[PDB]
Amino acid sequence: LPEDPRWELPRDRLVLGKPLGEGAFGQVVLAEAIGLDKDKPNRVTKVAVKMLKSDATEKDLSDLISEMEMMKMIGKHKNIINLLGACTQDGPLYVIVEYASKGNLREYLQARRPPEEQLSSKDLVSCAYQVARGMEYLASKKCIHRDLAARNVLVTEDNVMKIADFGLARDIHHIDYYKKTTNGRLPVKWMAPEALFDRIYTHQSDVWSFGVLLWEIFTLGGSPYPGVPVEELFKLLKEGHRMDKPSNCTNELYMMMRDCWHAVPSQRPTFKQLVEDLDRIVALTSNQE
Ligand SMILES: Cc1ccc2oc(-c3c4c(N)n[nH]c(=O)c4nn3-c3ccccc3)c(C)c2c1
Repeated sequence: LPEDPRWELPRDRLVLGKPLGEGAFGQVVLAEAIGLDKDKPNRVTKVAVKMLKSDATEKDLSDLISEMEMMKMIGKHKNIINLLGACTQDGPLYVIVEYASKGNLREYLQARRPPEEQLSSKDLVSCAYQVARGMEYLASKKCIHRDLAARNVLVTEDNVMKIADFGLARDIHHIDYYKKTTNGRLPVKWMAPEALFDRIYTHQSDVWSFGVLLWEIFTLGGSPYPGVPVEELFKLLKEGHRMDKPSNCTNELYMMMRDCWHAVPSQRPTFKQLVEDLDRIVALTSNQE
């Protein structure tokens, strides 16, 4: 691998810890990084580290590198999972990014359903706002996420939402429409029709996915189209079906979901617009229920 001193961390400054997840991407572990900031060389920072599995191919390496390189280019934002450093020399590739201690947004919402304190309506709108803000930043850097969903939003110790996995390499022509998430759900349920049917990914199709994520927020981690298999989903979308309004959701916020699901991509709102609308809605939202 080519040396890049902008990002290199000596690997004896990385104390590897417990796993966070394994799969086709390799494996991710929690870790402690000693002297990340050159200012404080005696401070440890909890971080997450991605590395390759043992039986990993030359393409597997190339995908991890392009993911690291994409993060380098995109730059930093409060509401995305930021690259912190890399271990690339004399050993296995380690890609180091911010650690979000409260896990993904789907799990976080589900743990706070009434029978870990319940979320106020302002907490929920503010969650949406922060995700929209991350996507606004990513879109401004010309980044199309392609798999925006609550499972790909991570929550920090301080309840900050961070978009994850915006830099993954995907061959969209090799998507397995039938492949489930570890949770048993079908990622096709977050795709715009023009991405699902025609493989056309845009900022406008990420806005479609954001609408689904909004629905996940206000159902507190609900599963979209529960029990609906791929073939029937295709039919629903061909017919123009749209998910029902969640209970505990204003008509204004449901109108936002429906606009994100506009049949015509050019007529959906932009993330810039959604940020402005959500900002207005946060201010007007009662944190008393
Ligand atoms: C390049 C890179 C390096 C380390 C990483 O670590 C995570 C991550 C988490 C994290 N950074 N904080 N908090 C978490 O809960 C968490 N889960 N995962 C994870 C791990 C595997 C699959 C899906 C989610 C990603 C997304 C990642 C990406």
